[PDB]
Amino acid sequence: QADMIVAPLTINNERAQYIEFSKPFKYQGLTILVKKEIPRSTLDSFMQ
Amino acid sequence: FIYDAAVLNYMAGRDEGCKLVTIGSGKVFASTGYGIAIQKDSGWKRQVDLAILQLFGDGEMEELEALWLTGICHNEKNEVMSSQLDIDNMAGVFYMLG
Repeated sequence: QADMIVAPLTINNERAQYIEFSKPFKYQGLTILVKKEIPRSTLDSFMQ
Repeated sequence: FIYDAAVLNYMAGRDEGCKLVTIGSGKVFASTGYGIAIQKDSGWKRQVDLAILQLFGDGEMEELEALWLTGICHNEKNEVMSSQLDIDNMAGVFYMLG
């Protein structure tokens, strides 16, 4: 149903035994995304 | 000094006193990796490629980097080890009087 794939598609061992990739057009890796914390502030009166 | 990014990173990370740093904090401008130059139209190319891609899955490439390509200088940290005020640094104060 398709002749080529134009999308972000990582290359690994399982996919390379059936289809053929090319030279990567983007070098990257894996990372973790987490939610930031509230910076907050503690300064109200000079009696601190 | 303009050279390849896989060597200049290692030299900066293995230099005493942290007196050499890389512009852009590890910035590249023509991304092309290494490789093995097999003879053209060889029969070993497909078997070698599947072997290299296998090492990534098992995590056997990061261990090699940790064993060989590890440095000690923390050039990533930007905390400058103190500074000395000079005329150019202390220029606004005088021009306030100006």
